[PDB]
Amino acid sequence: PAYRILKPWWDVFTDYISIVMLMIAVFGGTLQVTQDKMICLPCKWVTKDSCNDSTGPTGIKYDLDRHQYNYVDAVCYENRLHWFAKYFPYLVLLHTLIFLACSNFWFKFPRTSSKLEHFVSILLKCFDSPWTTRALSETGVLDKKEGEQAKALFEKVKKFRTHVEEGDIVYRLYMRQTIIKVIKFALIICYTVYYVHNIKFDVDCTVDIESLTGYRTYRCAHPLATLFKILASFYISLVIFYGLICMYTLWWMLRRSLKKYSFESIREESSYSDIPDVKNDFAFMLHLIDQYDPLYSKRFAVFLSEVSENKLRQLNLNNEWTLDKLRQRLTKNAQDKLELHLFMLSGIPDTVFDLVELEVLKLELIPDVTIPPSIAQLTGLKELWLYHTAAKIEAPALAFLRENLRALHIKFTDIKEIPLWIYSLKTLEELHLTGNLSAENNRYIVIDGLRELKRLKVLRLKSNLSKLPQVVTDVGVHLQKLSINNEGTKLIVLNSLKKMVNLTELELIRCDLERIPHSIFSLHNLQEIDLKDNNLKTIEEIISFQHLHRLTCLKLWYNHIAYIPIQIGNLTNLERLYLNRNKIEKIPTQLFYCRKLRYLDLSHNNLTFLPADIGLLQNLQNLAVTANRIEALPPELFQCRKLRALHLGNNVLQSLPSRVGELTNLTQIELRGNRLECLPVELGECPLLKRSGLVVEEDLFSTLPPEVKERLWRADKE
Amino acid sequence: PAYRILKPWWDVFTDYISIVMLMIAVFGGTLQVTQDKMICLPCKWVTKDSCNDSTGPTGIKYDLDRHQYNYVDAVCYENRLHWFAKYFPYLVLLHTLIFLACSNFWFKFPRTSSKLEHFVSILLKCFDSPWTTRALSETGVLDKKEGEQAKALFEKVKKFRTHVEEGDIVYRLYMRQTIIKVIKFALIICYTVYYVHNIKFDVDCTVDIESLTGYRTYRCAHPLATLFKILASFYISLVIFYGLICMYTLWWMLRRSLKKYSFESIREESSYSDIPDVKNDFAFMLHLIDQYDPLYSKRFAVFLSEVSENKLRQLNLNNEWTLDKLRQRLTKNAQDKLELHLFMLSGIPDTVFDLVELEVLKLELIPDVTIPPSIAQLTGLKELWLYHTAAKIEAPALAFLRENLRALHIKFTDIKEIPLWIYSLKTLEELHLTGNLSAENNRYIVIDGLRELKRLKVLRLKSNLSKLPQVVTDVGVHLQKLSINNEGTKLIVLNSLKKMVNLTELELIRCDLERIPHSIFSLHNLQEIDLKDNNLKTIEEIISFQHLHRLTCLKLWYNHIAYIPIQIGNLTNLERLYLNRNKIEKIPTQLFYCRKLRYLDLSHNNLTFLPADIGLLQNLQNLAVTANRIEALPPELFQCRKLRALHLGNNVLQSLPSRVGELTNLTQIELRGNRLECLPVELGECPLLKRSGLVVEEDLFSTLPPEVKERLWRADKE
Repeated sequence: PAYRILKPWWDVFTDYISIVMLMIAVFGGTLQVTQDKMICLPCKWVTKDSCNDSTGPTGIKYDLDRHQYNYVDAVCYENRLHWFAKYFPYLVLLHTLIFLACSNFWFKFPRTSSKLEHFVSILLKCFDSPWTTRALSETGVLDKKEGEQAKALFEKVKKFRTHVEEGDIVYRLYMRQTIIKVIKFALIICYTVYYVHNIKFDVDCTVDIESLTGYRTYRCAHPLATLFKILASFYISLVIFYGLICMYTLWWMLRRSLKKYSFESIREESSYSDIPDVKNDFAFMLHLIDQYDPLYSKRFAVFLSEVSENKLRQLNLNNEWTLDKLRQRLTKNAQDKLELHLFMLSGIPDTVFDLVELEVLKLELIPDVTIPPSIAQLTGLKELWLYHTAAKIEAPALAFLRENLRALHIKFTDIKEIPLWIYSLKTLEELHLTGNLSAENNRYIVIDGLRELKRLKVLRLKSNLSKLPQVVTDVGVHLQKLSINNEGTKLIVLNSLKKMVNLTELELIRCDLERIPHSIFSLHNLQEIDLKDNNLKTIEEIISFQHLHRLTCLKLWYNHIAYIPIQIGNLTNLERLYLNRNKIEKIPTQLFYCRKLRYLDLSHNNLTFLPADIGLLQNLQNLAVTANRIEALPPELFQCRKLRALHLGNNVLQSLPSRVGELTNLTQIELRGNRLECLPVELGECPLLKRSGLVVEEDLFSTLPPEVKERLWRADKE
Repeated sequence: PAYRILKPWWDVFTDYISIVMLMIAVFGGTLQVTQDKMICLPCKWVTKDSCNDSTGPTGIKYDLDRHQYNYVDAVCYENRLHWFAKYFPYLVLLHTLIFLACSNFWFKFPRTSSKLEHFVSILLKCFDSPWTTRALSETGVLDKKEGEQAKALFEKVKKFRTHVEEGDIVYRLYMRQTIIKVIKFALIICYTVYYVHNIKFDVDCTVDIESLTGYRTYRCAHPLATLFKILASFYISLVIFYGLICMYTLWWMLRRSLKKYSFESIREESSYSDIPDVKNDFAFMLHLIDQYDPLYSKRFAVFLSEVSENKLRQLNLNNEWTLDKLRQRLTKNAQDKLELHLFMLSGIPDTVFDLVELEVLKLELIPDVTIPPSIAQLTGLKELWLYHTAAKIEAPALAFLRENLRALHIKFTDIKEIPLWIYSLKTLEELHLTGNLSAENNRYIVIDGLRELKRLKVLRLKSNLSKLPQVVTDVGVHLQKLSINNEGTKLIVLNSLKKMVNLTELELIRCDLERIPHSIFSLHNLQEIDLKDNNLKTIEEIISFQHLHRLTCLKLWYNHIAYIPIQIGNLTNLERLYLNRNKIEKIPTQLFYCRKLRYLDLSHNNLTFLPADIGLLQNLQNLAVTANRIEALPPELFQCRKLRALHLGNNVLQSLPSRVGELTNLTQIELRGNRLECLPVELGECPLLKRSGLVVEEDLFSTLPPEVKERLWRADKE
């Protein structure tokens, strides 16, 4: 059936003893009801209310009719026969019924019956699940339905365990009913042994009946006395055994503290040490199961272990993300390297470590992930991005990283979630800290270990830092690229950059400087300068940039500057100048003294006209003047032949010179938003020009001869 | 079974008490039928109808044979034995049957039996459904069959709830049967305790039998009197326990108002506060289940919460609106970018945010729309359309929109139903308000937050403005394209356009101007101006538009202007001129002085003829003369070769000049509605001519020679 596992050997022994006692009770009751007469005979001679018992023999004449004998039998039976001899079977029946009631009370009381049914259903479901079979076998691939069933079983087992530990009702009812059984056995044995000698075959009744029969005392015989006596002896022996069993049950329930379950055997033998001991009302059920069969408890033990749940989740992720299905999700970043980005995953699948070709791994919002040593299988992995991810490392994996790690990007909201092994990677070249290093008024101790990286070359601090850290200044002695994104927070250098003399990039995006630092003049090794959104008003510091012999990538876009300084003519080695999103009205001629410009870009600025000496800069390749008040392009703009990109959008350009055919290198040109009424007929005289190379509105697209349109459409096939 | 959950502990206790009372009844009945004799003996000496009880002892001779004894036994048993002694087992059987019948009445009465069966079936189905398991686990991917089953179960649970709250029948029957049990217990205890003293071993019967026996009174013995007495005491104890249990049931049902279920503990702990209290005949069943097991009620409670229904809708939407369905459902908008339109959907599927190529999102009539942080997964999204939707957005998604959102479209009728985080979108470029911002005696306070967004370029207020809000005046100094549509509502400026200095588009559609405002003159930087449906009468203010040297797209259609002023010739920059749907009798020649017109259109006008100066517009591309009484077309007009479109509908034309054949750039021309009858042959010679461009009547199309029609059709494929 179903509840056979919930009854220990003593319970079934008591059940069978109760059945035998019920048979005794019904046999005695049938005996009494069918015939329990008391055959009484008056005796002539009386010796203190007792019969004296003092040619051929002859019978004794009593002159009593049959009905008088029946009456004296009835009176002597009701009055002078001991109540035990008359009511033994009924007392046995009542005691057996009470024993059965107190044995089955917890099975029938709904408050505990529901809990028992829930526990047995859960135990049966957890006993036969193949996940338990696999876990016991281990002491590769499982079906999705099986994994989902195991996950649901884990969840409901945990919820049931949480719900049950506060009950403490099944154990209380079991203990109370066992106490009732023990005390009932004590009383039954005492009174039955005391009164069993009170039943006998021959009895004497002096019932005081003279006016109806004529004799006072009667010698009476009870035919069932011997049978009732042997039945009482049998019932006494049965109750003795029942009481011994109940005493054993009490001793078992009072010498173990059954509210606490050990659960140590499996966790010390199978090494499943992460199984906490259960509280009251659940240790009792497990003890009962142990008394029935320890294997059920052993198989149910796996569902309470965190290791089992964790490896179940890992197997679920392995099934969900196969190798072929995961190579599909591989993507390429801007740097053209294989990138695997995990988003909102429950963890790191172990199948991702089979991709030897993996090069970039990005982890974003995965909770409490431990990088398994299987990462040692990978070879080409160089970038690891942990955005809001706390990753814990193992010993072989940490050494593998310290040997073969190149890049690391981490974003964090609190310091406590940053890796504690980040400093152990002494070969990391580039680091990207986009968290919030401003702890509780600390001197950036959380990054004080940045000096450990002796091969650190790129820094990407974006943490709203109020000032450049001492540790950063120390580590910048061998730093190639320094990038600070202060998000508009005011930053003060205060003579802190001259320590670094090997920096090549000094990106200062949103540092809110408002002034070009005076220490940047000491970094003659700087080549790329970016000052986006620093609220810079005066940029006359170009008067000191000529000492920097490698200044070639001066970028000053997204700023508020009025007039370009003449000191630009001081510099000569400028290759990429960017001054977009500014308010500049006049373009100086001396700016063109830098004949090495390649990617000059002046777009979204309050410009008015293009100087006619731009042809003097024949090395120009790109020039984007989108969103500017440029009335017309001067012809000298087309003197250059090396120009490639030319973006003139949202500009008031009424006319376009026909000499566009002079430039063969003009690849992409953008003229959307301009006030053009007709297009040059030499626009098609460019061998290298595709559909994406021309960006104009359709309405004016047909004003040119259709032949060049057909040529362009023919060249746009592939 | 199945109804064990519907029987509290008192019900099963009363069932077992009834079983034991039935055992007492059958035992007493078998005793009485098998032997209920009364052994009577006549007594010689009588003292007031009662036996007096006044060498060797000898028996007493009554001279009665056995049959006389049997007769007196029968007579005394029938007449002078108390009816209780004879009929105790039968009364016990009757009471037990009545108790069982009143306990099982509701289970056997079909009217409540069907309701109970349906309720227990629904409760069992909702107990083990994995949807409840997930809901309780949360306090990913769900199978389609499981979701469909959950939706069907939700619907049938709601239907059953609607069906049951009107019943109020099961509770009435339960209360009535408990009252019956209590009153029956009261009567039973009263009469049974009163009459239990009437059963006794020794009785005296004065039965008046003299002619048959010769003795008057008899002393009789009732052998079963003591057994019936102890049985009656046992039955009285059982009835006492039964009555106490019924009293407890009455107290439980009369101090809780079981018609109303609190349902608040789960809804206050699990945050499922949206669970309305159930009414009568359904709260009672929940109370019964709680008395059996609260877990069944807790698991069934999820189907009664609106939150569970909403999240099941969301899950079914995600399972239904698959990634491929949304990918295929993407369209191309008029702006030539990927767009997705959601109409009356219950929510936004999470697979929508998996289309990284999506660029425009349209939402209409989506109630309680929540933007998840997973919208940050989208990257190409640039425009948001919130038509009558109150959008709730979290912090990370709000930052994502603050960084990567270009345009916004919202439709509303009330102030409150617009998002309150609109001003948190810093990078917004376009705004589309199509509501009613005219609140109760306010200076448009709600839109006063527009000063926060300094990056806005396009504003599309449509709220039937009466006075231009001061916020719009202050914010228009950096605005590019302002479109206002009041749907005929009066608009007043009072020097409100002078604040702007850089605006270019001033669409004032249906603003009920009725006169050209005098504040528009200061906006010399305007390039596009439209005054459609503004009830204008005279436009002689062109002399004040000479300050506008960038005005090239003046639009004045859907108005009623008597005549065109001669001041049009003073301007020369007109490129797109519109005076459609007006009543102008003649076009002055000075208007043709502007040679750079390209999209001049005068349709639905009361024109008589066109001056030959129209032939000097060699730069005109599209000209629409539909619904004009132009009897003849000047030959000078056809001399131009830059015409692109000539739309002629509902005009007085009797023939077409043969000089149209010299046109080679004529892309399209329409002659619908005209009473033409002949098509000149030279029309068939044009490098760019297809069937779509030239649409005329089918009958008139057959008048030209066919040898060119076949050639054109052969080139009509591609």
